[PDB]
Amino acid sequence: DIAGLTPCSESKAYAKLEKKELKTLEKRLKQYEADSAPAVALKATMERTKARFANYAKAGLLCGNDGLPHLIADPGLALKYGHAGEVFIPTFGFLYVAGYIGYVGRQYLIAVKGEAKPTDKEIIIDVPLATKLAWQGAGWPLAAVQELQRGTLLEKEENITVSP
Amino acid sequence: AHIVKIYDTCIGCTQCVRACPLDVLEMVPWDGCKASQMASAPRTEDCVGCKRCETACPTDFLSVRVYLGSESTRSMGLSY
Amino acid sequence: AAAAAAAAAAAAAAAAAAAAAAAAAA
Amino acid sequence: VATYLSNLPAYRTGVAPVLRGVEIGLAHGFLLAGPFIKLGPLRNVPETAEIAGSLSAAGLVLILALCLSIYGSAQFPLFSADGWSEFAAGFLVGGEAGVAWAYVCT
Amino acid sequence: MKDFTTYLSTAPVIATIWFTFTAGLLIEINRYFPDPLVFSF
Amino acid sequence: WLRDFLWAQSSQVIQSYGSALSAYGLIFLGAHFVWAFSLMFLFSGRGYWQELIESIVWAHNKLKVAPAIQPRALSITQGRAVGVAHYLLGGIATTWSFFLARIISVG
Amino acid sequence: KEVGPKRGSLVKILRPESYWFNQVGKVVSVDQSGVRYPVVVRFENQNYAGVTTNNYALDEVVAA
Amino acid sequence: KLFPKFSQGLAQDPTTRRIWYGLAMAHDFESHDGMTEENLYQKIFASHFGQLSIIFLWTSGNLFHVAWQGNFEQWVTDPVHIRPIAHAIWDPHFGQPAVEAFTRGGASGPVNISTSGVYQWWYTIGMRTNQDLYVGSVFLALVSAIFLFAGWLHLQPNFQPSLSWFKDAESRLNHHLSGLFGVSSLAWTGHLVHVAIPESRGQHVGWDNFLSVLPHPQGLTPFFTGNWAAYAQSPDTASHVFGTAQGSGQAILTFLGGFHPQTQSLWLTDMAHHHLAIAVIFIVAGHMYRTNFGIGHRMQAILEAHTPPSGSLGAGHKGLFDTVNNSLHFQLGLALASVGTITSLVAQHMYSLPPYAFQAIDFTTQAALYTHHQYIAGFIMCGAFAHGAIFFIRDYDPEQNKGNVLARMLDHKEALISHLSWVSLFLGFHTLGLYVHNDVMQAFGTPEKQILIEPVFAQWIQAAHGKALYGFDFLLSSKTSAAFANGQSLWLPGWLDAINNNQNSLFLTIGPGDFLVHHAIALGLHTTTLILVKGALDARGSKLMPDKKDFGYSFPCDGPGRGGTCDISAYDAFYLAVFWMLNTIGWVTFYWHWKHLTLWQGNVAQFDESSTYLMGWLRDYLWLNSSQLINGYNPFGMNSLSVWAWTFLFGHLIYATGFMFLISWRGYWQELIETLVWAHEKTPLANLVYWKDKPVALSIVQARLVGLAHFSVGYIFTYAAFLIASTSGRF
Amino acid sequence: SWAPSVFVPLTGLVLPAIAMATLFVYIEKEAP
Amino acid sequence: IISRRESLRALVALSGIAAIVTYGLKGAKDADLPITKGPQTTGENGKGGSV
Ligand code: CLA
Ligand code: CLA
Ligand code: CLA
Ligand SMILES: CC1=C(/C=C/C(C)=C/C=C/C(C)=C/C=C/C=C(C)/C=C/C=C(C)/C=C/C2=C(C)CCCC2(C)C)C(C)(C)CCC1
Ligand SMILES: CC1=C(/C=C/C(C)=C/C=C/C(C)=C\C=C\C=C(C)\C=C\C=C(C)\C=C\C2=C(C)CCCC2(C)C)C(C)(C)CCC1
Ligand SMILES: CC1=C(C/C=C(\C)CCC[C@H](C)CCC[C@H](C)CCCC(C)C)C(=O)c2ccccc2C1=O
Repeated sequence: DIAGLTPCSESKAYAKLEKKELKTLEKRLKQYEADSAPAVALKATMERTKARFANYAKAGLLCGNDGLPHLIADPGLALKYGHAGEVFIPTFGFLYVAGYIGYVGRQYLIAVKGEAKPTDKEIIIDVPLATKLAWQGAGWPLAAVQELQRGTLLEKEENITVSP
Repeated sequence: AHIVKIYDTCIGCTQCVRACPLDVLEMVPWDGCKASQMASAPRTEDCVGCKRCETACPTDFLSVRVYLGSESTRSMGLSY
Repeated sequence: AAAAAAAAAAAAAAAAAAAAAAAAAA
Repeated sequence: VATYLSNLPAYRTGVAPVLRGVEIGLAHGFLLAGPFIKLGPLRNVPETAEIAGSLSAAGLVLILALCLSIYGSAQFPLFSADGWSEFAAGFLVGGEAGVAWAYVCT
Repeated sequence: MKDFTTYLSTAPVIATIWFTFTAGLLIEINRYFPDPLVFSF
Repeated sequence: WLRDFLWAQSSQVIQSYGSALSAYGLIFLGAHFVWAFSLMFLFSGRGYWQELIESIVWAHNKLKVAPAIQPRALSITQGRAVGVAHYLLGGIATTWSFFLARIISVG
Repeated sequence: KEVGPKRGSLVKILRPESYWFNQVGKVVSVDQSGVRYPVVVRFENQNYAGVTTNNYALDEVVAA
Repeated sequence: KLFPKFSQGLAQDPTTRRIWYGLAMAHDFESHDGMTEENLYQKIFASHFGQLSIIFLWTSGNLFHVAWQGNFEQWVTDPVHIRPIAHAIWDPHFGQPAVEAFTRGGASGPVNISTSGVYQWWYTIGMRTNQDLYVGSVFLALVSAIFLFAGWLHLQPNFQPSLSWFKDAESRLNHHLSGLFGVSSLAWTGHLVHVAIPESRGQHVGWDNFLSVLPHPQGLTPFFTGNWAAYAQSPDTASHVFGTAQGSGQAILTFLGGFHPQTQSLWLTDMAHHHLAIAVIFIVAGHMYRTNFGIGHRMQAILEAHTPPSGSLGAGHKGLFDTVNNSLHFQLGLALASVGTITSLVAQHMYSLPPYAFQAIDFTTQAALYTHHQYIAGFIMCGAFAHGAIFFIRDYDPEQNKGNVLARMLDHKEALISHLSWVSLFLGFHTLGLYVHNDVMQAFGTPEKQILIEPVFAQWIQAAHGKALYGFDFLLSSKTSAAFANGQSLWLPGWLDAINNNQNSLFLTIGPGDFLVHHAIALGLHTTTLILVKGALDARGSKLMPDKKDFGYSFPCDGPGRGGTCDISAYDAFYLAVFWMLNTIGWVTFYWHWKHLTLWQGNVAQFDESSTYLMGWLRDYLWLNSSQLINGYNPFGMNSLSVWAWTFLFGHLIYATGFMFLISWRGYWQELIETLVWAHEKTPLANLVYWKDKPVALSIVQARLVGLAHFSVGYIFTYAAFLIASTSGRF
Repeated sequence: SWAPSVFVPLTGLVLPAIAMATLFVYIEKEAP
Repeated sequence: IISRRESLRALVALSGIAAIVTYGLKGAKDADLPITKGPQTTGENGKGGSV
């Protein structure tokens, strides 16, 4: 109960919709023998389903008027009420991987311009070079903020313009 | 009558004249290049403005330049 | 036709002033 | 056909433009009444089927007669400011006659 | 076969190997971790 | 054709979720997307998109991630060829998923 | 004397309407005559016409 | 040879584009032959009389057809169940089932139900009888003839204004703020207090007895003494009946807030104190600028002197005044920016705060009046950037604008466009990606795996305005706060009763379907500005074409050279945005209509379940609500929706005709016409006929405009047919 | 009362046809 | 009757006069124009469903 909401372990339309889905799976399950793999598959679907509802209520996800897990994307309402795993943890779990791919792709382009013809090595990726920058870019925020302090991250007004 | 005006960045490689499908362009002497020649447009009455000249100029920020003006029966390319 | 003819007889004097406007401007 | 094109009044140069528009007027006179008199909005009224369709078709002739005179003031021994005005006159008088000639032919 | 390894190191071939890597990694994780809507512990 | 064909028979592709025909409901929205995606290519032209690339090569020049294979907008005939290819792919796969989600259920 | 830079030096283009404005290339030759635009510069960055070279004047052209 | 009297370069054109460009650059006064700047301003000034004389003839037309063919005197007595009438129908193409299916509203012949809602506006400003509407029609028809004659006389050489009369930005802005805005609103409170307040209390104040009826029982005595609360003593009660004296009340300037209980409209009394208050402020703000009397502010010393130190904004606003006063496209671009935002502000504040009686009960009126002033706002806002892009070509002077804030815009112009291109790309990735994620979770039968982010940052605002549905207990939902306790007699209890009513459109309750669509609106706002600000900034040149300013605003291309330059001009950069504009306003109006349909039907959960994923937009709003629209005519019969059924297919037809001018381009068509010229010049007996203007295909820039017009007209007529007939079909 | 059966064929058949004509003959005037 | 341009311009315009000023009253056929009829049975109901 943060913004008119309720815990999904406490709401009833959530549990009503769980019983709605398991009803649809079981009336689909009835057409098969109890040994048959079209019934082994559906009972494995249920145990993935029933554990999914158990795990969403375990994490304390917020339901509402429709009985669905609602997310809270604000720190200070997720840090305070124990919901940083909804948005506030994957907003840095993403931005680690995002700037990682950016930094590896940056370092591959920076370390290819001092060559004979760098356009050839954007077709033919230097795999012993590219994987070497791939592994060693794992501390990229530790390397970027040191490059941020110099002035070597931002190229100056050598950049190309039209008519300022 | 389209407005074709060329500029001093011409080098006189006369690729605009060979590309002009309407004989708008011709080559006049001019000392500001090694080839001693610069184009001229004495026949802009006949120009359609199809800009095959400035597809062919090598110089950066094209030396020949076509300004689409008011269209007569020769500028619209009409057999009728 | 009370207000029809009264507006028409008003439009007569309005057109006569329009003949004054159509000359005094040029 | 070089024989047949020298017959019909568009190419008869040796005729006055009044009689030229008169024959063109009646020829398109009792013919364009056909679709209105048969399959217009009054097919299924067996008294107005020949009245209103012919009266509409005479309205279409009136439109085409204006449509001719509009062309003569636009474009300019028929191709003249006067020969065309005699041509559109004969089309109006010849066309209204032919639409009445269509209603006669009942 | 050095020329054959250049072909394996072109742009679309590394793209279709790395995308089978990255999808195939996320497919195996989403098998052994069924339906991660929220970061649990 | 609007009522009795495209609206009455579309009621097996639009409410087919939760069933095996729900993949046809996705591509029905999927190809409605790709069809309309083509109109970005069929309407617009290159000399817009080349100038927009220059404005974002600028921000890639500024952060030293300027590529060596230089970004250009798609060619005139190419942006048309991309356009009719996404028009046909988005157009046909709409009718594909409309037909099959209809006729598998009611037939 | 020999006006312009040397035969193969690096250079920076300052013509604001050129495609290689604020951009670095190599001088290939400087014509020693009364030509308006003697300095011939070759680039790796090809333009929108695929032409990698252009003539420039003495004053639109700065070293390094 | 004679028709483009303004452009002799078009008069020498032997082709048929002479007709098309005689029409389309006839109001491009800056490019006519022999046009001077004194001749420029006089034709603009007379044309504004031409726009005003049309508007008042238009409004007098609305007053006439309502007074004659409408049922306003019948609608006054029962304003809920009786449907309004726009104008009666005489279409002789009708059939007898199409006469009796359009007779409705208790009328005699066929009629149109007015969805413009000018009855609710007229009923609350005091109109009660048809004789009061004919007088208003004859009045505006006189006033429209005044502005026709004024635009004629202010072109006559005795009465032509001087060139310095127009550039007096001091005296205009001093007169339009104080007189045109202040005195007008002061006079409108004069219409409210004298006439429109006592007409709701059941007291006829006409032109015969307005000099006999006191508006207030102790009138003009509190104004001259000072106790102005005497004007708010006995207001309209909570059991008032609009149009009668039953529980009437006697106050004239009350300050309540919230709504009238019957009409669910704004109170008439605080609308009187509203237009009185801003009338005082506009008159006071209308004594600011130095015209002729030695006091006031000079505009030439407020712009230039606001330059921040340490080079924050270049040279400040130095030198802008001669580039605003001399340039018209800068003045037009500001005005279309201002009016285009306070056209949305009209639309955003009339569904939530309906100002006219028995509005937000007539639902089709509410649907039309919101959607109208959103597309009207959409077109005006993209023209602000259009005439902003014409400014940089036709009017911009870099020597005049050395280092000001306007040139720093062109200086860092790639930082503007690339940061817009990041915001537009981030929103489009992560709004579409969430809907596709939700759509797949609906397709796999598991709605619990959806991404449903609760709109915290807006629910925090609604709770701060007094919505205790969410329980943030922050400011006005907080009963022990300060702002709650500073206004319990001032303006709050009407306002707080009006939000927490669940059945009005005042701060609707929002869920994650409203999270996703406001970001989609934010996508559509940031992308439409991306196209337009790029069209403004790169109007003078790019690296692809560094002399775009030499061609002008509206040119086709610069050839196939340099890789190909289709759609390079700033006109062609403006026109792409109209597609992304109609998309964006299409997204705001889909969301407005469907949240209001589910509100007015009652199934308010049918939105919030289905708005979270894009199939529910399709199979619950477009599929479900077009059931009675497309059944307007069928082989069983037809009903009152057939005129909106026909237009709904008519709108799809113009729309798809727009793709013909957009996908097919000019040169397929010019070759096709060359065969038609041959087949005309060789056909016997049709060689009698020959053209004057040579048939050529429509030019490249024209094909943009003609195709965008067919795109946009068919867009508007489609949705307006769906909007009117889905609302009024079930209502 | 007889108005909507008269003004509509004027404005819709007759007065546009005058504007179809006069605003066409004006188009192809040869300028003196 | 008419043979020049401006005589034909008058006759077409006057024939357009003579049809239309009659078409409003005498020329509205009983079977052609159902608007020029009497008020038939019903139709004046609400817009349906709800309000
Ligand atoms: C006090 C004297 C005075 C007054 C009353 C006016 C009045 C006017 N001038 Mg003006 N003028 C004056 C002095 C004055 N002028 C002087 C001294 C100069 C010379 C320096 C000028 C120079 C000048 C020019 C050059 C032009 C005008 C124009 C206009 C017209 C404005 C257009 C319009 O109707 O929009 C008025 C707009 C509104 C009323 C809407 C805005 C109001 C609010 C903020 C919007 C939201 C509330 C809205 C009203 C609610 C609507 C509800 C309901 C009505 C639907 C208007 C008639 C223009 C015109 O049309 O020419 C005649 C024009 O081109 N004037
Ligand atoms: C205050 C309003 C205002 C004013 C005065 C102007 C004034 C001007 N604009 Mg501008 N403009 C405006 C608003 C305004 N605009 C808005 C809101 C937009 C965005 C939609 C634009 C977009 C715009 C562009 C893109 C251009 C102009 C141009 C011009 C200039 C030439 C006028 C012209 O071409 O008219 C002639 C107009 C027409 C012939 C109308 C064309 C057809 C339109 C689309 C109407 C079609 C409606 C359709 C027929 C509906 C019927 C359907 C049927 C089924 C019922 C002139 C200075 C041009 C210019 O200055 O060139 C450099 C130019 O290129 N304007
Ligand atoms: C439905 C049609 C549609 C769509 C999707 C777009 C999308 C876009 N337009 Mg638009 N546009 C359209 C119609 C459309 N337009 C039309 C009709 C016009 C008129 C000609 C325009 C005119 C226009 C202009 C003028 C501009 C845009 C811009 C943009 C971009 C906005 C940024 C954004 O949201 O990025 C998000 C994009 C997406 C979410 C689409 C990507 C889809 C997925 C994520 C890609 C990966 C999926 C999958 C792996 C690929 C499969 C391929 C293969 C492997 C089989 C984006 C690409 C602007 C721009 O470039 O901004 C950056 C811009 O300036 N457009
Ligand atoms: C291109 C260009 C142009 C144009 C531009 C434009 C078009 C613009 C627009 C703009 C806009 C469109 C803007 C907007 C703005 C807005 C704003 C800025 C807002 C603000 C807000 C506020 C401030 C609020 C406050 C508040 C709140 C918070 C709530 C409550 C109340 C209050 C008041 C408290 C021109 C022409 C100049 C020319 C040059 C260039
Ligand atoms: C907490 C949070 C939030 C909020 C946020 C915010 C508010 C932010 C702000 C932000 C900002 C205000 C930002 C700014 C920025 C700026 C800039 C300027 C940036 C930049 C970047 C860069 C520059 C990078 C680069 C790079 C590198 C270095 C590495 C990687 C690659 C690349 C190259 C890309 C939310 C709730 C929403 C969600 C959750 C979380
Ligand atoms: C959008 C658009 C563009 C812009 C389209 C750009 C130039 C290309 C779209 C993206 C391309 C496909 C690059 C993306 C993939 C690359 C291979 C990079 C891959 C990197 C990772 C994704 C692996 C045009 O160039 C164009 C030209 C002519 C008419 C219309 C248009 C047009 O509508």
